[PDB]
This record gives sequence, C-alpha cells and structure tokens, in this order.
Amino acid sequence: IYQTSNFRVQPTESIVRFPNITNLCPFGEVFNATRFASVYAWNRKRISNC
Amino acid sequence: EVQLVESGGGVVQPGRSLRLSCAASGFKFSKFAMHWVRQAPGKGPEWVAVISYDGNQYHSADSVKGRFTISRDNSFNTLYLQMNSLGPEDTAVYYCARDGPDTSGYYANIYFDFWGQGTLVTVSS
Ligand SMILES: *[C@@H]1O[C@H](CO)[C@@H](O)[C@H](O)[C@H]1NC(C)=O
Ligand SMILES: *[C@@H]1O[C@H](CO)[C@@H](O)[C@H](O)[C@H]1NC(C)=O
Repeated sequence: IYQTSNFRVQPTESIVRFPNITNLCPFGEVFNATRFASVYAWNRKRISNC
Repeated sequence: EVQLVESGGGVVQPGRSLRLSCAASGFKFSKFAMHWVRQAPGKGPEWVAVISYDGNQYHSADSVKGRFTISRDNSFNTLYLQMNSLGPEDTAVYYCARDGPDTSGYYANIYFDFWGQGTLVTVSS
C-alpha cells in the first residue's frame, strides 16, 4: 500500500460583504487647498466614515 | 497717514544716466516690498521692477533689464532707481508703489495699495 497524492475540495462561489455607505471621501479639501502650512507646524487631518 | 514723494525727473539728451528716488514716511519702511511703475503719456501703466524688504533679492522686467538698477536704504527711508544708457522709449511718469499688505487667496497675487506723485522724464535735443 502506497501514498500518492492529496485530496482537497475546490471552492465554487465568491462571497463579498462590505459595509454599504456612500459618503465620498473629502480628498479635494486637502489636495486643492489654497494655503498649506509651514513644515515646522504641519497640519494633520483625520479621515473616517468615507 | 501714509504718503510718498519722489523727485529727480528732468529732460536729458539720449545716451545719459539718471538717478531718482522717493522717500517714504508714515509707516515702517523696512517691513514692505516696493515696486516701480511707469505710465507713458496717454496709455496705460506698466510694471518695471521690484525690491525685497531687506534688499537681498530683486527682480526686473525684461524690457528694461540690463539698463535699470534699483537699490534700498532702510535707515534713510529712501529707495533709488538708476537708469543707464537711457533711450527715447523711456519717457513716462514714474511712480514708486507700495506692495499690498493682504491678498487672501494664493501667494502670487500682487497689488499696489498706495502710490506716489510722479516725476516727468522726457528726452529730446
Ligand atoms: C448595508 O445595507 C443593509 C440593507 O440595505 C443595511 O441594513 C445596512 O445598514 C447597510 N450597512 C451600512 C454600514 O450602512
Ligand atoms: C482637486 O481639484 C482637481 C481640479 O479639477 C480635481 O480634479 C480633484 O478631483 C480635486 N480633488 C483632489 C483630491 O485632487
């Protein structure tokens, strides 16, 4: 009696589940800003729920 | 009250050099950049040059580049413009103008808030 290979079941379908929201993220307010800040006093902005 | 008075304009023959200046008063002179602007008789004005608030940096228009030189003196509250090899197309009423304090949007916008009086410079023979 000899051992040859392995047996494995293959998947059949694909499942994707993301939280459905539509708040487009505010990137323009940061990239298009008229005046930036000095490097020694850089400006931080948090981003969430986008 | 802020006011500027300039002097040194007059009639000269072609090929000479001039020296005129305006003396400021009523504000901290060292804290503001300055521009020279000329206006030909009957037409619109035209920008000429600019000097920084410490005199270490400057810029000029290409038309008068190589012939016009400016300078500053913080202590004496006077600023000079020197014309060399002056030509017939330099007849105008030169004003010395003060740089705009506040401009809001962007950093490349410039405007002149307070103007001078004017000196008539003409050339003939
Ligand atoms: C996803 O959609 C379902 C049904 O439309 C809704 O009940 C649920 O709140 C949505 N998820 C988010 C994060 O809005
Ligand atoms: C910023 O402005 C440009 C100008 O059209 C626009 O294309 C862009 O979507 C805006 N936002 C970002 C993040 O660049």
